[PDB]
Amino acid sequence: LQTLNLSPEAGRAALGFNEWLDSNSNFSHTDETVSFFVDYFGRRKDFKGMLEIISKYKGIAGGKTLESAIDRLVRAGRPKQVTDFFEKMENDYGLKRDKESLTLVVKKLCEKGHASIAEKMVKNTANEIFPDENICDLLISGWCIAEKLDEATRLAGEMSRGGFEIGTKAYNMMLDCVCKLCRKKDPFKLQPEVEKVLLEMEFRGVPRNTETFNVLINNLCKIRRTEEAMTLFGRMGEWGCQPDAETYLVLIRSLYQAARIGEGDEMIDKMKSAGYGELLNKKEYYGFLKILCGIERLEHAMSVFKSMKANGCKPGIKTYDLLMGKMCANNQLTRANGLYKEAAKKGIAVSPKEYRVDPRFMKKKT
RNA sequence: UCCAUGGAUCUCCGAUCGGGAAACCGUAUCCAAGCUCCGUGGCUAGUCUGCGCUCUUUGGACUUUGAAAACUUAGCGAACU
Repeated sequence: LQTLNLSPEAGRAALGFNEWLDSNSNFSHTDETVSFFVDYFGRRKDFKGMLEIISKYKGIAGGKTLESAIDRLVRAGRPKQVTDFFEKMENDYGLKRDKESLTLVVKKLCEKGHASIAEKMVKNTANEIFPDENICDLLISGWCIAEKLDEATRLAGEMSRGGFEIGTKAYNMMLDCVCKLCRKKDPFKLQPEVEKVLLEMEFRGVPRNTETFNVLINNLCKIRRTEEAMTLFGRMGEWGCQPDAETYLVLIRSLYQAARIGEGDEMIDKMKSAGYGELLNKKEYYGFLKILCGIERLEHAMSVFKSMKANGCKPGIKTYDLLMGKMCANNQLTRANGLYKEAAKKGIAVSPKEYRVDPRFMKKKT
């Protein structure tokens, strides 16, 4: 589209000529597509040209444009200039220095970790905009992204020193950072911290909603501790929770990784029989086929492969351009072509690529 | 219990990676190709699409050292008597 014409403008004079034909002739710039222009600059890194076009148009309709522009400035990574452009946002009127603009830049910066600049700007302009409970919760998430758990706990003990109070999402973020640092500095230092953060939820009365169980399982699967995780998914009953896409996919994983093919199958079907799995993925099948193609488990691989065929979904070439590849890397004892008969000739509909499968693993097992 | 076969573990010096006051004290690389793991870039988010790491294990080539009684064949070569 016009966006894929802007992309081959690997050059700013190109955008000069094209914007001349757009605003003055094509009448497209006469729209928020100023957003797409300044974002072209925001990936060109030339936020100077970004502000050039901002100053050019300068019509007061740049809501989406200015919020995407700050999204640029934060990913292109200059928070100092980002706050500068907040003041410039006042002076440019495309936004309003209001609760909504502020509570949007908060989520613009809370996805990278620049909570220092963010907190300074919010705790200065909360002389005109105090009530920002969105920001109130989000700063904990931003500082969790920055992982500076001292600054996390300081935001906590300070929000306690105000009209604000701590919430479930805050404790989820805190536990995210806690278990991340635990499993990435000492695994056995993870064991006590989970309670040392859940009891916080408890004394705040916080409900341990299924997001928290997502947190537990997702920070227990990277640690090859999945028996505790499966048993937690069992005990999902006590608190007013239930499964989710996260939990079911991640408990199919890390149940494969630990030689539990049987329960793996069972729990795929339990995902579907809980009903959230009306779309597992076009990809997850290939994923935990990479799993059990890594561990030399092609037998149960073809097993779950007929299972996904009976699910019906069509595995793209993605599976086939590597399955016989694994079957023929499976040649320290060579079962290669006796199952080449089963999947290389097959793939009837994409038969040229299905035969193409041969020279690749042949070039690996020359 | 027990026999035979074949498998499991199998501490140390002698010693042979370095030190050593014998039985004790210190410690892999390079390169391919493997899922996991951990951030990185993509902004074009498209199997959302791709890079580069690690600990490890395989499987190689680098990475490397062996002893005895008499017998034999040699090199030396004596005095007592």
